[PDB]
Order: sequence, then C-alpha cells, then structure tokens
Amino acid sequence: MREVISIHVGQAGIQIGNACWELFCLEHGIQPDGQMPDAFNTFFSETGAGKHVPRCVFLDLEPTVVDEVRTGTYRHLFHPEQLISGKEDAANNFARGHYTIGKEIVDLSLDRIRKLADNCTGLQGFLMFNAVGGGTGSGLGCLLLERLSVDYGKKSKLNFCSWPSPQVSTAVVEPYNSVLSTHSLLEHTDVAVMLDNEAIYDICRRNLDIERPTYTNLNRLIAQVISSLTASLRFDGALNVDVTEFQTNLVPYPRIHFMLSSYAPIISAEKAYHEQLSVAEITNSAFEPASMMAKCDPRHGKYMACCLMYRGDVVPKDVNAAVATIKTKRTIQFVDWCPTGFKCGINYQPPTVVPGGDLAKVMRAVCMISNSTAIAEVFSRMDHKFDLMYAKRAFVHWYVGEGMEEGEFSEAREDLAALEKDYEEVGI
Amino acid sequence: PPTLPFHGESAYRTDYVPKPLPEVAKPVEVKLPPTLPFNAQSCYRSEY
Ligand SMILES: Nc1nc2c(ncn2[C@@H]2O[C@H](COP(=O)(O)OP(=O)(O)OP(=O)(O)O)[C@@H](O)[C@H]2O)c(=O)[nH]1
Ligand SMILES: [Mg+2]
Repeated sequence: MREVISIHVGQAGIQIGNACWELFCLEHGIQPDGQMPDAFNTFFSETGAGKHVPRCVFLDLEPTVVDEVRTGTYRHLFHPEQLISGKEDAANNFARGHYTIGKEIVDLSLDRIRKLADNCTGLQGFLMFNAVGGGTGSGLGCLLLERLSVDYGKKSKLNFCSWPSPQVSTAVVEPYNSVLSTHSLLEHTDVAVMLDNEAIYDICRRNLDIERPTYTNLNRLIAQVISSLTASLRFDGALNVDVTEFQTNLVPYPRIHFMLSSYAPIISAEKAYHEQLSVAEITNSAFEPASMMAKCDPRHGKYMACCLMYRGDVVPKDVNAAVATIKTKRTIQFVDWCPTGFKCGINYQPPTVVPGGDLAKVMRAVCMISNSTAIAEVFSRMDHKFDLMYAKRAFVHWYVGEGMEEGEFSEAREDLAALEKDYEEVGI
Repeated sequence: PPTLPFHGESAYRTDYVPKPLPEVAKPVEVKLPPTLPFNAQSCYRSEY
C-alpha cells in the first residue's frame, strides 16, 4: 500500500533518476529484464510472472537523454509509455517550457500519472525530481506542479531541486529560470530541498577522494539520499519515518518548507576499513558544516528541526547519545522555540555496496534533512545576479516573445523578496 | 578512420549488483523456568 510516484523532469532529473531507480530496483533484487531471481510495492507494480515495473514518469522535451534510456541496458524494465519525450527542447527558457512548448507534453504526463495513481491503494507522495536553472525542469516542471496541485490535492509533493550553484552554473540565463520558478517551489510544493552541484563536487573531492567527478558520480550521492529517505517506507526498523512523518516535523510554518541534505558516511576503500564508523562518528560528520549538500554553511544560521535517518545496524541508545552530543556543541545552535529538534528514524537494512562505484560496505548511515535560517542565503545569492541582469533588460526579448509579459519578472523578484523576509522574521 | 567504440556504463547500469539475501534464522528460544512447587502448606493439615 505504501507507494511513492517519482516524476523526473529535465535532463538532470532523468540522470539523477537513473541512479535512483537502481537503489529502488535491484536493491529489491529485481533483474534488468524485470524479474526477481512485498517490499517492492513502494516503487513497483507487479504484472504477473514476477514483472515489477517502476512507478516513474520521465519527462523531457529533448528526445536525446530519454532516448538513451530507450536504448540502454534497461529498456525492457520501463514500460514504453513511462519515458515521455518531445520533439524540441526548452533551451533554458522558463516561458517556453511553461507557456508554449509545455502544453503538448503535459497532457501526456497527466495521463501517465493518472494511470500510475489509480493503480494505487493509497499514494504516499509524489517524489518529483527536477533541475532549477534550465528550461524544461524550471518550465514544464513548474506547470506540472500547478496542474498536479489542482487535481491531486491533499497528498504530498516532495520536490528535490537542483538549484543553481553560486559560482559554477554552466549557463548564463539561469537567474531568470531560478527566480521565476520560485513561485511553484514556494506555494505548489509541500517539501522543497535545495541540492546544488558544487557541494556534491566538494563531498566527492574531500571525503570520496574522486578528484575528477562526473555528473554520474553526482547522481550517486543524490540517490543515496533518496533511498535512505524512503528506507522506512519499505523496510522495518525501530522507528519509521514515512513522508507524512517527514513533513509534519520539519515544516514549522506553511510557507517555510526548504531544507538541506547531508548523507555523510562517505567512505571509499582506503578511507573505509581504517576508520571505525560508529553512530557518534557519522552523526558528527552529518552535522559538520562542510558536508551540507547546498553550499549552505549553517554556522551563520539557526537550526530549526532535523531529520536524522539512521540506517543499518544502528542501536537506538547510540542514536540517543549522538543527538545529545550535537546539542551540547555550541556552534550547532537552535532557535529558541524548539527544545526538541530532532526526528530520529532507524532502518534495519544496511546501506548497499557499489561495484564499480564510489562508496563501499558500510554498516550504518545517516541522512538528515534540516530546515534552518541558513537556507535564506541560497536565495539572496541569486538575488544579486537577477538584479544585475534585469537592470538593462538583458535576455528579456527571449522571455517576452513566446507569451509572458515583463511583469512576471518583477512579481517573481517580489516573490523572492517576500521569501527571504519571512526567514529573518522567523529567526529573530 | 576507425570508430572509437563507445565504452560507457551509467550509474544505473554500473553501481549495484544483486546482493545475497541476509541469512536470518534465529528465534528467541526461552527455556521456561518450571513452576516452583507450592507448599505454603495450609492451616488444617499444618498444625492439627
Ligand atoms: N545532478 C545533476 N545535475 C545536472 C546534470 N546535468 C546538468 N545538471 C545541472 O543542470 C543545470 C542546467 O539545467 P539542465 O538540467 O541542463 O536544464 P534541463 O532540465 O535539461 O532543461 P533544458 O535546459 O530545457 O534542457 C546545470 O547547472 C547543472 O548543474 C546531471 O546529470 N546531474
Ligand atoms: Mg531540458
């Protein structure tokens, strides 16, 4: 009955969704063709002779990265209507993806999400993965959340974005895509988690020792966050944290629903069996102000609530000591209207080794998703870039040509400006 | 000119193989303490 529907939009959403759907598929043991040689029900249906099919909807407007899915090893596991494509792409243009070329693929996406939700005996939430900073992830993705909220209401819409990183962005027009996609991420989103790419580069280059990581290695650690976040959905443990438990303990006020990630038993061979990885060691590295997966250092912020999801052979009393030693550390400060600020979950299933991967055998893990006033800087960083570019109206002739007026830019900077204002009033 | 043949295997194609299932067969076998046999040996037969 526990059932989460993943909706991966954008080129980046397809690729992070690839690394996700193997901690979902063959961690449950199902072969590439789709046969185990009912824990699979969290992510899979079942169609007779042991065929479990992913509960995913792949969306893109360029038919070239989803075509790699249709031609790769895993072409007979996906149904050949769950990999919805288009004829031409969106080209970092929020107005094209939302107003012009979005309204011919959105009618197919809502059909597949309908057929995958009436096959549901109780839908836990829509885990939609996107990349803020592009065209179809910021465009079509924004329209998808607006359509999903009107029809499929009252059940959660946990969104893990790929918010544009501060320095490294590999684009020029991404401030227009980020600020004008803030409206969907602020109203039509129940849980939003900021997850950039520089911080994954830093984790890979410091803990994991891969000094030359590719996007495929970035999709690794994003996927390990997702599997640990839905770990208690499918496997037993001392304490379970489903997606309703997750949002009710981490969202103080309805507008504030933005969080940070850290999954830091990041070890690799030479740095794996030398280090005793106890519950205290992994919890301290999770709260460490460099393994945050957003370049969002919380030493200048106030913690609000935490969601440490211990996963493996973790003893509950060791969780109790690890929470206590975080509380006594002074630089990890908490806001005053929150004496109890942790939601500890424990899974029994250990994390999984990677053959040809980057991690190794680890018996325990932590994945804490935390809300803080420190997340007010990931939006004020891009406030500087939007203000500079919109001063003399650069790149505006694109965005206005296909169907939005220039006042969309001003109201989205207003939506951003009313956004950071609500953080320092909550913190103070 | 030759064609550089495409070597490549994604994350989703590389980094997990089907693990062996965990070996679990252990109940909690509790030896019952036998009921301690009762002589709070009563009044009538006790004194008269
Ligand atoms: N995690 C992850 N991020 C990626 C990947 N590829 C690109 N990105 C990020 O995506 C941002 C650019 O947005 P895209 O995802 O390419 O845009 P899109 O969703 O494909 O939509 P279009 O621009 O219309 O093609 C870059 O800043 C990258 O940081 C990837 O494979 N994995
Ligand atoms: Mg795209």
